[PDB]
Amino acid sequence: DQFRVGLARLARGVRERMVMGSPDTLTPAKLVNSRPLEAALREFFSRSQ
Amino acid sequence: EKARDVKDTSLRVPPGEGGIVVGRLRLRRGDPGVELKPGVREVVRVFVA
Amino acid sequence: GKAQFGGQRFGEMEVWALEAYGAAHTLQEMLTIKSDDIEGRNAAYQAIIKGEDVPEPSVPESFRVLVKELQALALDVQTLDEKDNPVDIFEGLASK
Amino acid sequence: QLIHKDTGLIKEDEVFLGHLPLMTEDGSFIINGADRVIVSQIHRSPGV
Amino acid sequence: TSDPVRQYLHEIGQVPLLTLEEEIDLARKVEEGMEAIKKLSEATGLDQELIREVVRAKILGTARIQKIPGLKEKPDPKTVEEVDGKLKSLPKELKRYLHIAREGEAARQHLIEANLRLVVSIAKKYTGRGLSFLDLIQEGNQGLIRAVEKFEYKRRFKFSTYATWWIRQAINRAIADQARTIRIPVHMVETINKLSRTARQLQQELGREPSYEEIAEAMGPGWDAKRVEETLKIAQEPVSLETPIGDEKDSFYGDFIPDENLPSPVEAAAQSLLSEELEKALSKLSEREAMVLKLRKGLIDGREHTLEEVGAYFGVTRERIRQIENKALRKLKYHESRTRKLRDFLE
Amino acid sequence: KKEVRKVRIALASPEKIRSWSYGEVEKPETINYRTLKPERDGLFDERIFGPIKDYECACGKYKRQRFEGKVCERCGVEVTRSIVRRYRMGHIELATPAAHIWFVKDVPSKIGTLLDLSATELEQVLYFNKYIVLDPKGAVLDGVPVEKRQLLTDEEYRELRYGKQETYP
Amino acid sequence: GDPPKKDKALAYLFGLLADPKRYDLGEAGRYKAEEKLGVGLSGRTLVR
Amino acid sequence: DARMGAEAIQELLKELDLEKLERELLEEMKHPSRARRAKARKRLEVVRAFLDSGNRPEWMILEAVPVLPPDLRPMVQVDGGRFATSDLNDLYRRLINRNNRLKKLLAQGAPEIIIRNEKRMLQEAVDAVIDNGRRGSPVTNPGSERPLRSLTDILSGKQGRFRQNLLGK
Amino acid sequence: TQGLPRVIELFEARRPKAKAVISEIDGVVRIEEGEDRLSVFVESEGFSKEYKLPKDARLLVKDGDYVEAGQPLTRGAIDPHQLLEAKGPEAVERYLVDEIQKVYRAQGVKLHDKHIEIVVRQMLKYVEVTDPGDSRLLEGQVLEKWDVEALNERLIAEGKVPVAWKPLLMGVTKSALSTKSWLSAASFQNTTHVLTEAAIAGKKDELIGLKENVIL
DNA sequence: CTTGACAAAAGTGTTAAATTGTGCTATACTGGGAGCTGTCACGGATGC
DNA sequence: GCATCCGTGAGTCGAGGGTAATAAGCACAATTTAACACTTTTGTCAAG
RNA sequence: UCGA
Ligand SMILES: [Zn+2]
Repeated sequence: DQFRVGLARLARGVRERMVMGSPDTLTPAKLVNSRPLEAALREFFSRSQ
Repeated sequence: EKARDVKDTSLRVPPGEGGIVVGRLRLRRGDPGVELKPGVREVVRVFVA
Repeated sequence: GKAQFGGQRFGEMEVWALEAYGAAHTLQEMLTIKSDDIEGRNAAYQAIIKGEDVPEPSVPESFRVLVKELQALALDVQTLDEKDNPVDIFEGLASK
Repeated sequence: QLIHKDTGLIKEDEVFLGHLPLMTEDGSFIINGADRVIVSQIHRSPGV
Repeated sequence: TSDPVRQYLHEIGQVPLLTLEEEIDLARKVEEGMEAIKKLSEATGLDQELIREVVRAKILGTARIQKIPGLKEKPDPKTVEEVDGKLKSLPKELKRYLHIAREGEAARQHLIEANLRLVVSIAKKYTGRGLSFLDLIQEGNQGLIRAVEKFEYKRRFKFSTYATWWIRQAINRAIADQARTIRIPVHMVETINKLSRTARQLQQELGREPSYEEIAEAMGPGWDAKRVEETLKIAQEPVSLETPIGDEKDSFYGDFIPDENLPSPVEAAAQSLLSEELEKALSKLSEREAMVLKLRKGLIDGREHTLEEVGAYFGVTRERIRQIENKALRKLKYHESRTRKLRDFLE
Repeated sequence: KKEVRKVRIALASPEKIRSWSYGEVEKPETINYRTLKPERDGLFDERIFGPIKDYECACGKYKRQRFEGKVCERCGVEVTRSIVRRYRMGHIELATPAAHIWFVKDVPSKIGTLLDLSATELEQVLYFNKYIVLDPKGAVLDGVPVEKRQLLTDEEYRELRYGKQETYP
Repeated sequence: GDPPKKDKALAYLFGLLADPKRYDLGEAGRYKAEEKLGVGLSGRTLVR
Repeated sequence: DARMGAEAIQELLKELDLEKLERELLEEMKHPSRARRAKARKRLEVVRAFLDSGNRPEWMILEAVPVLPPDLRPMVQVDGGRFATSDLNDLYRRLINRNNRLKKLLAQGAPEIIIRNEKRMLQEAVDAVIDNGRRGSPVTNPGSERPLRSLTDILSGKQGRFRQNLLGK
Repeated sequence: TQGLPRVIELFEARRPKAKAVISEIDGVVRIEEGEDRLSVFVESEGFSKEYKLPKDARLLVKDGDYVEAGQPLTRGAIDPHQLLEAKGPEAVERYLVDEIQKVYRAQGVKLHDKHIEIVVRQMLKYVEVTDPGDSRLLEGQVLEKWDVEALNERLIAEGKVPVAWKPLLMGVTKSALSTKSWLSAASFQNTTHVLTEAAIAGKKDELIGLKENVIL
């Protein structure tokens, strides 16, 4: 339940990442980020009731 | 008596509790396997039983 | 709490109880001398250390804080005496 | 995998996401060094 | 429920966009107005911005512009009206450049308003900063104004470019000047950005977060563990005292913070006792030396007195005062070891 | 020095707030990230609210209780007990005068009850949505002459003041 | 909160139902509501 | 003159004659209509409040905004090298920010639209400092749900300065 | 048993769910219904009126019974304000006290009436102004019993026409929030609301109550 | 208590090295966005 | 007048455990601050 | 989230 919303925040982390830089060659390595997921998981286990 | 620059911040066992020591955990920054929070040199954790 | 090594809180209903007994200086002390009063707890401590009777407090502190807080809302709150004349509770501090 | 629709540029490179806390044998996670636990929840099931 | 954002959205929605024609016409009318001001500066022998603002005073409202700049900026009847009267003395060729000027001035406003629909769309990808929607968009429009005044249509470039470059800046500056509660100057923000950037990169690669060794290694020359750790320490922002606690919604943060900047009730009687017992133990010294001691340590005027000064009013030489306070000091040292009253206060 | 038996609460005029204020805080800063000292015009500024250390002036030219209350010539702080930073208030002068939200959103809205405007319309006005008439000066809309306290809209205002036009393609 | 465009009701109201992301009806919900309504359902959405 | 915003309300309020409205509402109360007498009463009550208090209604639209002393809204570092601060500081900060930017683009002669919008933002910021969440979605620190506690937020409430730091201690 | 919620329903002077109609004047009771709706007329010599009642609700009165003001026609609880405007303040106090003590004694808790009585007096301590006469008061204005009492007292000596008024009963909340001291209501609740009107009127606390002194 | 000779502490002026503030980038970019439910009683302003 | 919407509450002290996260960047003027060369006092010593 |  948290994994999906975090992965959605990352899903839009991909969007604005696609519309800039160099549309020709960008490996998925540059298209993927830690934060919108890892923070979403870190927010859960620590602060969830 | 000159009061030197450095003074005593030492952690003393809080009142209402005390006893022997079964263990001591020493973690100083720059040591292997341990990453200490930025701007902080040492952390010491005593087990009082 | 025990952690901060502080004293107990006097509840609103404890206050009510003290009012019910009609103990004036007990409740007065609870609200001033031993709680938030600036020179209250100090002069008291000195009085006990010197073997005297603790004098009567003046300013609650947090009441004054309440006053200035109100002033932040542009509420003009003045303490009159018996004649409707202003009395400084801030003891010549912010007078300007 | 990164797949270009029109360009037909197919570039597949495995990436990294992050760290996901695992569970012990007794079913207790360890967060910040002090092991914690997740209680079950209850709400009326979906549907009509 | 009266959304502040829909207000602005529909407010900019009232004024339509501008095609090539309208845009070029606008810019040309503007530059024409400004150069008109340039000639009008030679007319009455005045400055550019002077007459330029005097025009505004007659256009974007009359009394209101000079009424609330704040308590003092420029006088309305004095340094303004006389500029109106002084430029009224001029013939056709001159007096017409005035109308040209004000016309260009209006054209500037129309230009800014027409392209506002861009600036709004610029600050939407810029959300999540230390500032909200309108707060960001406005500080972007501030960049739109400068994007206007510096724009040249003669280069045949669509204004949507030159404007966007100034908005993209104005916002990224607006964050540097607001952001965290504590003020962080630009360069610091920059270096921080570079650091986090590197972090994001080598963490994407290595499959885990770096160390101050490797992250400063990838940062180039002069970058060591201690520095990246330092700037990382400065990076964090203060924590609100209204921070909740655990399961309890009632428990706050700041109620856990003690006041050590005010004397504790014990410390009052402490300093009192010291200042008293010291005065008692002081009376066993010669009328001179006892005074000299408290004159030296500042128990009198609250300030240290050099041997020269202590000897100046006593007529004695500095050396004398020195020997005096030494001797007196040890003569105190005799009684103190006996009474053991002041042997306390050892911290 | 006097018994206080009475406490009055009233409205504070802008002049009164000016009187309370030791200065206008302009710079929206707290403290420099290095010095950790109150910024020039910052919300913590010593030059107005008073010194952090008792009797110790900001710059450090005046220190002890000897000279007291006299403002220094460098930083401009006053030499006095550090307690003043508790009781000393500032002010912020607004370019466009704003309203205290209490009287606006109070259940029996005081402005709305006085000026006789519903909270619904007063909301539109105070928050910059719809205009309100001040001395129409012979102005008339839709055959019915417009009067003070009446609300207008975006188009209607510039239509009365700047005129009604029609643009055709 | 915005002018009633025809594509604006197409890209908005579609999400509240047909979008499997912003609308996800639990497997238990889909299944139970499927058997309790005496009918059947394809995805986890309200409409296709 | 259609002028809109809190400034206008300040104008009308400043022009008010309380005595005239007093007598007019007195004669308005004498009306036999069961409705009219009531509303006339309730309005005359506020009018009389202002008359008896001796306070001017135009003060409700505020120019100079009072600022709470540093020790009342403290910022201090705890053990471990952290920093802690009050939300009121951030509120004030955003307020004065919007205010200064306002003055800047105002005296600059920027287009009326942006100016007006900025005025609105100033109003809602002032409100955020006075009573936060009283209108619209409450202002929260970026990333966090928790609303910023303002003056009114501190005064009123279960944990408010009265029920917490006054009526018990 | 109605229990604590009843006690609160009383102390707050709230409208009963079971609320029973009472005769506004002293008439004779005349029961009239064709079978649609139950109607009960109560008619004095020159006056008259009827009460619309559901057929289901059981009444306490018989056709041809001479009754008085405030006397209940139907079974169940009675709206405090209704009998305040029907019989008078005395009967009100009596009813309130007797009902609170009813619940308490029913639960097996013994207490002296004085306690309840003080609160009860605190409830109706406010009055509504009607035809202020020679006084600065306005129609519909609300003020304490003692205040208007003294106003009339002095008005008589001045020869001026006194102030006619009506007793006004209210719950402990609406009572306490209406108190002379602004610090009291500010401490209580509705703070944001209280301080507004307080500051507007510029009201000035004499520190008469003990709680507003507890603040001080 | 004094007189002269001196090390160290503390001063004062100019400068090297950082830190901080400001400006501009011209292909063309022209209206955001996230939603969240299983209260409850009451009192007043507002709308039919 | 009669349905609806907004606003305000709702128990008392404790016990703990506490803190996450930034994708613009570069060139240069403006100060500020650390560096440093040398001056004037200040403190200390020896002998009177 | 437990103690009374
Ligand atoms: Zn100074």
